[PDB]
Amino acid sequence: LLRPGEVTPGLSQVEYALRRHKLMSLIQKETDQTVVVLSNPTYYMSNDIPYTFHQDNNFLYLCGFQEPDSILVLQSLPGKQLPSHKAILFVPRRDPSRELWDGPRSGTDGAIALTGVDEAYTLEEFQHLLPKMKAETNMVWYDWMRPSHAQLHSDYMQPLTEAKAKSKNKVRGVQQLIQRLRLIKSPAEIERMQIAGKLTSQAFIETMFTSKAPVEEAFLYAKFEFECRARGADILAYPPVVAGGNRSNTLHYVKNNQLIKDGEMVLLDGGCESSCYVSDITRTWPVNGRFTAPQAELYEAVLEIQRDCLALCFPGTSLENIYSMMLTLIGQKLKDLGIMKNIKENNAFKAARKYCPHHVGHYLGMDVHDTPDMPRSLPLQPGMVITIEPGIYIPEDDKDAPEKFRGLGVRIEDDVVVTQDSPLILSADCPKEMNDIEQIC
Amino acid sequence: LLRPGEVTPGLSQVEYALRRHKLMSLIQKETDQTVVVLSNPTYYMSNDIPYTFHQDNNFLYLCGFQEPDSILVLQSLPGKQLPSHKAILFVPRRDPSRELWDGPRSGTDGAIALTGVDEAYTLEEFQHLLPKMKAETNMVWYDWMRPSHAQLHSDYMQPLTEAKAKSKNKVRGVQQLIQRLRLIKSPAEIERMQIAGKLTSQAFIETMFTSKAPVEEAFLYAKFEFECRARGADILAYPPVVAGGNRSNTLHYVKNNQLIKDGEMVLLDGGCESSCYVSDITRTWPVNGRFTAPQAELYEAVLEIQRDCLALCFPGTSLENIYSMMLTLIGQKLKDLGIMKNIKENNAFKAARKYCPHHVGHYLGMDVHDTPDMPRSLPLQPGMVITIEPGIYIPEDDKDAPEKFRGLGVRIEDDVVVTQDSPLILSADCPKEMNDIEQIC
Ligand SMILES: N[C@H](Cc1ccccc1)[C@H](O)C(=O)O
Ligand SMILES: N[C@H](Cc1ccccc1)[C@H](O)C(=O)O
Ligand SMILES: [Mn+2]
Ligand SMILES: [Mn+2]
Ligand SMILES: [Mn+2]
Ligand SMILES: [Mn+2]
Repeated sequence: LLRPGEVTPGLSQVEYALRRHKLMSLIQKETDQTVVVLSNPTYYMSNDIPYTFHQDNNFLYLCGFQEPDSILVLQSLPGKQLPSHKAILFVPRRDPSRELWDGPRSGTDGAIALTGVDEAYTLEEFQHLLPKMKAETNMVWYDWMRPSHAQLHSDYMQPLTEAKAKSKNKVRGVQQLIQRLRLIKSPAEIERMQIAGKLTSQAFIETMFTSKAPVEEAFLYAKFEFECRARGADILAYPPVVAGGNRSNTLHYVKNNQLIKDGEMVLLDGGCESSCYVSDITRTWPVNGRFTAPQAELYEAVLEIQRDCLALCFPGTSLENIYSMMLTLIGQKLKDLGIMKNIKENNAFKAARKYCPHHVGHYLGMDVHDTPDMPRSLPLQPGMVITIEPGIYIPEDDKDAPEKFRGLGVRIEDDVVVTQDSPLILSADCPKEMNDIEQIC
Repeated sequence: LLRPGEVTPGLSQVEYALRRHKLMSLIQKETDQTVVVLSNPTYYMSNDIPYTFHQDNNFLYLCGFQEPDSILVLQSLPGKQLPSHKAILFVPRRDPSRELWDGPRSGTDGAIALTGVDEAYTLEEFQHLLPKMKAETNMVWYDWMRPSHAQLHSDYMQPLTEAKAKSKNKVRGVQQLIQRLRLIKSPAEIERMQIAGKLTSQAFIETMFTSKAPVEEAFLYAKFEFECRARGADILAYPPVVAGGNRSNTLHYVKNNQLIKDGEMVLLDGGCESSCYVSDITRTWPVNGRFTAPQAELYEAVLEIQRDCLALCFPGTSLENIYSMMLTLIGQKLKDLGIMKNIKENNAFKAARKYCPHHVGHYLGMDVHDTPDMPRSLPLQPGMVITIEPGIYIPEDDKDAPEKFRGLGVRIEDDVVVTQDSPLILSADCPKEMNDIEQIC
């Protein structure tokens, strides 16, 4: 739960206020200014059946408020330069006839008390801001292209956006500025990510421990998800990959419903969300507990590639540089393994991209593919968090590879915090040396 | 998992052909005729992360094909009356560069071999049907208002639909005719629903068996879902309700993230999908294994109401009649329990609706709220499947109820097949008598 002063676990009112300050500092670099960020709605599986609520992550990042159908406004102060501003929440009025179904919601006074924003009003009072926002002298920052909340957009912001679009001061997108902030984690955010990584690591360990041969993919999925949730994870962070044998070579395999035979490996990519931050981990292991000789050759190859790429996660290198290194190292291993017979086959990285068709990694945070418009060519800085997830995939019908490798796929994925010196591996507790894996099984 | 001749487990090629025959017979009762049903797409959590595929249920009902981005067409035959027709599947051409990611897909010959439709072609050949379908002499049956697949609709059927909308022969909806068929289950469908009900009943039993106090809602959720999936359930059928203590009175409680204390009950509404059909079961029990005296009084009242309503599930009665009975019986129990002090309080069922604000039940089948446009005033017929789910809910702040009942909510929900005589309770294996519950906990 929450320590005094916390809005969400580990994250204080002042930390949220400092995020808002930094956003208004970014806007100042770009008369009156207004930022509008919508919350998520409640989504429905069918007309009378709701899904569990998940907040919009940009809304959540800036104020920590975990209820639907709300609007955050940051407004410049008359006679003061940015980054001075006030933060205002607009929330639904209390409605007992709806709380019977959906549960209690915050008052305006409750929203202020929890979050520490300056002011709060009901949604119906948002209209009083719109005349001033409509003026050609008012710069409005709002993500109108793909609104987070279709009805809030339609009712409260689409007329404003269309009115300003025919003016000299059009609405400007803001989510790309929020991404710049989410790119650099605070110590408190790193601690949240560490907790998620340790919890997920334990879920992997228990799933390896109960591995047997043969075993259903659906059972390993069920066990993994049970262990995450029983350990306090709120949700899984993405649909897991639980891909056995040759299905490990299907890169977006999520159906997880086939039997894994004795002598096959499972590729299990699984992560969870805890206190608003995620993990994203992949391990490959033999379900009977013992690597075969070709499985061990291939696995150790990927582990050595991953080791070398993890050592590059220091300030100044970029994900793009690390991807270049990965493809170079994959080419070396394909030669060593006898998969690549002629060195020229990795011209333009052709062989390496054939055997690892995906990138080396991505930014990680409140989302799995965190801040996706931030370039992978950016130099890494302390506080950025990335994955490193090389793999090598040899389809069973790949007659250009040695027969002993056909039908084997391996990926090893860890989550990494860049620091001033050595990277912090959030997923360090999750075994990946072959001897450690065989000991657990 | 398929016997020879089966398209999906338990459902033969000829059973699917007979559903198509019956649909064309319904259309005959309403020159050439064409029925178009789109499949579902692959949905994405974010740009590069797919969810597990689930077929559109109307498409699935009519042909059993479990792959995305496809179109089913039923076409009248020249010079022959309905219900004679041909069934055609249009499927994506195979594409190795996409199969690397999503896995193998069926050929046209594969789709025909699996399903038993008459013909199959790739999507690029769908265009050859459109000139004849656009003709004013061609009646087209197609659900355009909320398309199952936005992109297939935009690319393949929206131009046709708009052209006919500007003609004397507009496109006619068809999903309401499919609902009329899905309303009456075949013996093979009833067997699938029985399997889903037994599996779910076992997951409840396991969750009761390890119940303890205190216990986290999230843990009971994790345990229930594990037990369903471990037994082969494909997915949960809806977000479960795992609501302890006074939260049992929040009717759409799905957050499932609070502690249930010693002396409190849990209301657990959970169901799964197995071989394309769902269950929908609610049980309420004390997490410490022993009903208190007021919990027992309230629980036995709801059980008695439910027993009486289940006994009304015979041909000729309607869901609306059973709802009327439920409200009448609730009024009797509120009086007996001392919640309702004056008999006139159930004038217009006012008190009963206060204490049970939801309906007695709904149709059940491939969907949880199955065939939702079929009237609840229809007389029940053999083969219809419904739920019966009365409850009584006493908020902790309800000062008009005796103090001993405040903060208690009870619902008991079973799934029922109407037969020529007495109903078949699909969920009969799931204990609900108080003695049976206490023995299992
Ligand atoms: N687990 C993630 C996302 C994912 C992709 C496809 C299926 C399931 C999850 C993977 O590491 C990635 O960064 O692409
Ligand atoms: N379990 C279902 C659907 C459901 C509703 C609300 C939350 C979760 C599930 C419930 O019996 C009903 O028929 O309404
Ligand atoms: Mn991953
Ligand atoms: Mn990843
Ligand atoms: Mn239910
Ligand atoms: Mn129900």
